[PDB]
Amino acid sequence: MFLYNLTLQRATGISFAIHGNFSGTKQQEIVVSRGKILELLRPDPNTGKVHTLLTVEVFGVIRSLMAFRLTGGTKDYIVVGSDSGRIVILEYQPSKNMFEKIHQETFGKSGCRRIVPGQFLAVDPKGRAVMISAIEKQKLVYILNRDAAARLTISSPLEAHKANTLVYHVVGVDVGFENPMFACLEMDYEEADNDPTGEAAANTQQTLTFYELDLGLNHVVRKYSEPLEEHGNFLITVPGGSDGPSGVLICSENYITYKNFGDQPDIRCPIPRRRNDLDDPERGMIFVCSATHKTKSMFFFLAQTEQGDIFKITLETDEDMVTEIRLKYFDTVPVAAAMCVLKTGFLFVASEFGNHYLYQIAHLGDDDEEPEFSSAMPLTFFFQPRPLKNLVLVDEL
Amino acid sequence: EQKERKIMKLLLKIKNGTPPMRKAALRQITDKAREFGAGPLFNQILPLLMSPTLEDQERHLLVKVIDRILYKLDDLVRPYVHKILVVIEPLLIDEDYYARVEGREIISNLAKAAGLATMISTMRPDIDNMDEYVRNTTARAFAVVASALGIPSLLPFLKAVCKSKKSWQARHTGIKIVQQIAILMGCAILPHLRSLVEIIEHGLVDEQQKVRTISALAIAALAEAATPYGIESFDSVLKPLWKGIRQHRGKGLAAFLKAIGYLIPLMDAEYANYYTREVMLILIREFQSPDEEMKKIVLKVVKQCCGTDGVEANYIKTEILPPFFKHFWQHRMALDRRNYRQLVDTTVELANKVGAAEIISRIVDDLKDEAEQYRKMVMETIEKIMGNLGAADIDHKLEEQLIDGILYAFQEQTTEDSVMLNGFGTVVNALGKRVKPYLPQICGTVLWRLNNKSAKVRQQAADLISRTAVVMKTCQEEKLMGHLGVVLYEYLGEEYPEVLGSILGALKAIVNVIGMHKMTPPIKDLLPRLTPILKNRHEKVQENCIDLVGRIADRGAEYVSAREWMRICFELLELLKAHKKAIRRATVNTFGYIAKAIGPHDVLATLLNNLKVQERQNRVCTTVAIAIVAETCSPFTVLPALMNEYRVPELNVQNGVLKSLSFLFEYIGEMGKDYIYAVTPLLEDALMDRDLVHRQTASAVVQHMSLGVYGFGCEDSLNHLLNYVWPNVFETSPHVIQAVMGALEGLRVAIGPCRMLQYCLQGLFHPARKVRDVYWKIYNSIYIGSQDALIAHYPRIYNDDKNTYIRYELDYIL
Amino acid sequence: SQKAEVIMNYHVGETVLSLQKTTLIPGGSESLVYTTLSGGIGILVPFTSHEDHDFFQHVEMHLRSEHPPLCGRDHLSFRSYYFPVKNVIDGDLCEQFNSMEPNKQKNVSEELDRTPPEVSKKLEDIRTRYA
Amino acid sequence: AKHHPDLIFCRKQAGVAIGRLCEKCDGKCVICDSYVRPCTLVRICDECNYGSYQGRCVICGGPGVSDAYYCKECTIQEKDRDGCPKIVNLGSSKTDLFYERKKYG
Amino acid sequence: QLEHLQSKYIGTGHADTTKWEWLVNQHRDSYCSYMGHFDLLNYFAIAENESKARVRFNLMEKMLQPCGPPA
RNA sequence: GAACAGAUACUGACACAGUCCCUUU
RNA sequence: GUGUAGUAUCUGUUC
Ligand SMILES: [Zn+2]
Ligand SMILES: [Zn+2]
Ligand SMILES: [Zn+2]
Repeated sequence: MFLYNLTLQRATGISFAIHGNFSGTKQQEIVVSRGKILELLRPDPNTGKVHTLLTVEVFGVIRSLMAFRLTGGTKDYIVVGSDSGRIVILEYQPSKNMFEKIHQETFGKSGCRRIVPGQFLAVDPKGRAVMISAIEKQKLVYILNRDAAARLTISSPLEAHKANTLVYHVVGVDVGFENPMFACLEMDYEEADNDPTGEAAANTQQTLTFYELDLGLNHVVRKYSEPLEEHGNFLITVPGGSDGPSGVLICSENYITYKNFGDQPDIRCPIPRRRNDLDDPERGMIFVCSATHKTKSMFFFLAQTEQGDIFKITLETDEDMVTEIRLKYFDTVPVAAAMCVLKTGFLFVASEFGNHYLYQIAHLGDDDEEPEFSSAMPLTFFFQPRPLKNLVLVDEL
Repeated sequence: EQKERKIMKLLLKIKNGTPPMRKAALRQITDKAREFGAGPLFNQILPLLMSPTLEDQERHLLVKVIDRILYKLDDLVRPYVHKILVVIEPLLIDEDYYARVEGREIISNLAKAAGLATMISTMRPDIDNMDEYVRNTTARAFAVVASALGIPSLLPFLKAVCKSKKSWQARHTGIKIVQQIAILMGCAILPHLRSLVEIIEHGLVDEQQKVRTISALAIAALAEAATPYGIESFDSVLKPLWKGIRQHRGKGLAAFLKAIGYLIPLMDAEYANYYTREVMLILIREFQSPDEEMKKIVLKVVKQCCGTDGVEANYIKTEILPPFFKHFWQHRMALDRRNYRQLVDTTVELANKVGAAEIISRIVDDLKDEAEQYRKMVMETIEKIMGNLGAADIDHKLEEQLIDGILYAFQEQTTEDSVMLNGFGTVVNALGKRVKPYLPQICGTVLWRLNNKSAKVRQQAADLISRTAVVMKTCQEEKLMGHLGVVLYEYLGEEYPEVLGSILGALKAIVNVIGMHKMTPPIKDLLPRLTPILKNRHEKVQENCIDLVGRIADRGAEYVSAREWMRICFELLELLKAHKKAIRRATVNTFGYIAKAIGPHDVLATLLNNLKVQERQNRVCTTVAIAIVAETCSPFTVLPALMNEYRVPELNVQNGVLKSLSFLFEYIGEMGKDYIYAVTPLLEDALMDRDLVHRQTASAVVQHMSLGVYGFGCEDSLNHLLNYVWPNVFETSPHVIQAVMGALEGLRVAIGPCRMLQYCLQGLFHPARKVRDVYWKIYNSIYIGSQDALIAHYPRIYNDDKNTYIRYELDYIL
Repeated sequence: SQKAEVIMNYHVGETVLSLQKTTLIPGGSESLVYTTLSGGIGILVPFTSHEDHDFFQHVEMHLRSEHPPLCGRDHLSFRSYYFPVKNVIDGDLCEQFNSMEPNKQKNVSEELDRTPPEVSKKLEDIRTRYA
Repeated sequence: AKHHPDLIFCRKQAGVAIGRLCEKCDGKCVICDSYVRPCTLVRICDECNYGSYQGRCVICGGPGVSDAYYCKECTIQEKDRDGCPKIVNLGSSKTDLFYERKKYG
Repeated sequence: QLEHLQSKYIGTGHADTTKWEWLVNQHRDSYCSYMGHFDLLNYFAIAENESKARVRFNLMEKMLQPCGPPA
């Protein structure tokens, strides 16, 4: 009456995808996280047939996966936040062909809990600190200082626990060698339960606050408080310092907002709509994912909507100020939950359901014939979709 | 009136009589504190407390009852805060650790009960007092109250006081308060460094020397509090300190040097190197200072400077060694204790930094001094260096010189200290196999000192043998080991207890290192001499002999007859009375080994006949011995011999067998799944409401068994026990309540939270109160752990017309 | 009333929407194949002899504490997520034997008094028989 | 630990320091006070390890000569996933014993 | 006196806990569990012809005031 | 079953000689 | 042999 468990096929559903030089060389590789299986795969420009390299089962539920590199190194380190109460930092050895544990710190009970961190992972772009936040009331900050032995070390976690608060999305903000800054969609609900008149959900908006990380005094305290007028869902990182101005984007319903700390006023831009949609006119439109091709010449942001339309956001900004946000129509792809653009024109799209395709950029779409859109044009936007012209299908999974 | 008379009779009952009446009075005052009041109580307590005829016991009882009644009066101790503190402060001002710390939490609790305004109105008048003693104790009290209820509510007052110009007394009081806060909080004031930096910055330029000296010492205190980081906040303090360095001379100069030495290790390497280079001149000029306190300060500064990885090793080696070795090796300062404690620590740090070879070569030449204090000091320095760094940088000549110096120092010894023993052991262990040629000489000296002079250092020689047994084993010799063993054999008849314990420990080390079969004196002859030793009444000899007996039983259970086995068993039956926990643990272990060696019939019966002693201390030890016997033997060969014992009507035997079953289940682990059927009738009998002890023991048994069988799917047998475990929750005894809670927690991981959730759901909303409280406590206990695996087991509750209590997302159908 | 009883419990971590007990390869044995919404397909194989069962149980018990998961998740607690595992042996942990370090493989083979080739053959016999 | 209801743990976020145990607390579990199957290591918060508190026993505060571990029962019960087990209370029994020794010598 | 474990946690009940707060805490925990799991959200995505982002948005702005207004 | 006062037992692998972990104008 | 908490069982007087 005793059974034995066996497996025939492996899970193919893709939830996360992070690009980087995990082997330390100049060939980009893709790390894909399944429901409970961690897989590593790389493409080949000569042939285009993607071959799996590593596949190890984690025996757990993975909720986040990010990669980072030290300020000076050439290796990308994988940080995985799972349902457990600990954070693990991974490394890849091409010779051993196996993931090696490096550091391990525990900060609470295991399992998917409301106040246990592990959902949102925030990593500074330069790679000097990592922030892990929970759904409610719990936030943690780590400082990944390196020692003289050409290795990395982890310090004690910091305290940033705000009482009775909800978190929507956390992403790092480039500062340019000063104290790192983190931005999150802060929200309060204490007054919601204190109103027995049924007037809690209405006129209760969310805020956006910046968290500072002072390396001198080693503490985290709230600095800013910028209430919004819409209900955003997730943020977009923007390169700062030398290449472009530091800031974040605010994806919302039929609107995108650029925000910055200092003397930068808020700027809004309507979302373009397809010609004669076959949907409910009152239905809203949101964004699902984005991309960042941080080329040394210039940087452009990709986007995707519910219908599966790729845009191209270009930041037309001055040295200190910003003039307007220019949008563009790029192509149309099946709905995806996570996508990443690669070098040499390679584009990887991980569809939510069905098959996964790998497109190659043949035409850069530099000032296409179709008119563009910008925030400088007063008053909705319409555009006529066209078949796939900029991208050509070469391989499918 | 009556209340005052009540207080008087209560305090006479507390101070005089047996402890039980004191405990009864404490219980009465705790249960009735809600109506005693504060006015008359304190007006009767304080005059007696302040009297100088107060002893330690009466003071402790008074402060304990005061602490017990602090929480009983939340906001009824405010009018007499000044009268409380004027008496409390002299208690803490004494240089006693316990008294000062206890007064510390007393004042902390008093301030927590009070508020900022109350303490302000209480403690303004004494700010500008003139006496230094009351000023110091008031500053300490201010530090405690500022620690209480947070510093930020107190920082603006410190700023206001220190930003005045009336008199220097207020400024000194404020700076002293900041000093005490910094020295007591530690690293808890890191995010509030500026609140004190801007307070203390202005005081470094005043013409008065006292204020700037205290400001410099405060800066040093803040620097040592924020040792890792804080350079950015302290960057604007360097200039006044440097001007004081090149301006002042004396006590203020010492304070400024201490501050700069504490501040150096808080920054990078280049700046630290430059500042050390700048301060080299002052260090050289003050190396020849006459004052011993100045010597301590300069030694601390040198150690702090050398403790940073920013100065080149070669420059330090070529600069600081000659003058430091010329000046800091004397005897006049070595007479005072703290001076050469600090000197030893500084020399150890310097040796760790620059290296061991040069410093050891320079220092070993001083082993020829006649002074015994100098000899022990240099030996302590050498042993500390050897323990810290190692023995990987010593050549042949230094080895020979060190061995000769150690031998000469050992030739003449008079002080009764084990530091020589520790140093010799550490040095020999560090040497390893390089000490082979000098083994015969040192052993001859050891025996020569062993066999003369009333056998006073025989304990020291035995300690030497125990320490050097491992190195002598690694040196590949057996003849000298045999000589040492036989010598200890005839020298085993010493009457002295400490000497007997030491030689027994030496023999234990010998038998540990050398083979039991190859040991030159036969074991069959050692045991007859060893058995009468067990009857001595000294802790050291008993522990040593029991450990040796356990080792020889574990490793030498082949040449021993049953007669002396029974003899030593009977001896241990009464030896189990030993008060030390280690001796009892060793006795239980050796019972385990002897029961493994011999058939578990006679020893098991002997253990079972020792359950009638009417003493609680040894019954649990016998229970643990029985459990370890059953664990080391076959588990199913002891159960028939223990099940039949329960029918004895005496409660002590039943409690003992239940505890033995609990311990056996705990020790077995995952192999106890087969032995659950036999214990079910005993648990069925035990869970009946006969006595609290039986129920508690049964709950412990259930918890241990459930934890052991976790992960094997034995829910079928464990489910039946819950029906009888559950009704044991309605009791007022803390012990049984804790046992039941632990049993439920242990069963939760093994049966699943669904059963306990179903049990708790019925009584969760009972109209009564106590049942609701206990059900809510159980629900909280099950909710804290494994909260994720609860959404599926949650029931469905129908909603009203107003609110919605139905989760339609789980009703989706595909 | 006549309440039923549970004889097996397991947690795959993925939603299962199909169950069927048939034979995959011709001339095989009745196996319990299942599919999940994630996309993975697995089978359940009953044991034949008690010696194989105890050998596999010992191997799994040793590997649970000798080969911890990469993300530091308690494998026993993860499998016993909602209900304790009953009469089920995880095959993934046993199959992870091949990719282990040679030193640990030698140590576990010495502990089990078996050779690594024998362990690999014993592990692959089930896969060859039921696939 | 459990035998004294007047002792309260620090119960704060753990850091990177390692707890230490003295000679008489060698093989005792920190929480449940057991002697079987040490499995994991004990972590203590930063403020409990500073200055004079470096290298001290978690229970009695003696010199540190042995490490602090957790038994298998605590790991299974997941009671190790909590704050540092350092005892901040001074202990009434120790003070009473010290005062009694002082009075009778 | 040993009750500090149950005082430093969110959602812990007490003696005078009524039905509304318990039910709203249960709903919040259920929504958090829905968000955490991947296949439990894929089931919802397949059941109704929307995307993952829309379901996540609905869950995010459904956690504020569930089970109706308070009383 | 609320109390002002006495006596006898049981439970917590509870503890028992610590000399020092010390500290400014 | 001593001390540190808790619990249980038998008594003087009074509701
Ligand atoms: Zn702590
Ligand atoms: Zn200890
Ligand atoms: Zn334990």
